Amino acid sequence: MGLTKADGGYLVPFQLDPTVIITSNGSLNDIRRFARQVVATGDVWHG
Amino acid sequence: VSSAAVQWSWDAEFEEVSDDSPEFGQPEIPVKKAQGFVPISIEALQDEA
Repeated sequence: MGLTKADGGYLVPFQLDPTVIITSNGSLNDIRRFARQVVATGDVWHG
Repeated sequence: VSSAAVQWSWDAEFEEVSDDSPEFGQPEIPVKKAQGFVPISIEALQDEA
């Protein structure tokens, strides 16, 4: 018995963790934290 | 314990009989042993199901 696949390793169940780890560089911005955010209803907003 | 039968004879008148002593025997059967062994490792014992 051992951890080698030919000596009893075939009984070891596979382990996978389904949380994806994002690797993209992306882009950061903080304008939404200082800017006014209105809500619209049609296609153009008038003030 | 084992043994055998007794040999008889057809004898005449005023004739001696023959000594007929059956010999015995003692069969004996010894008791023997068999074995087998399977070592394992701790990790293997903890991972394999």
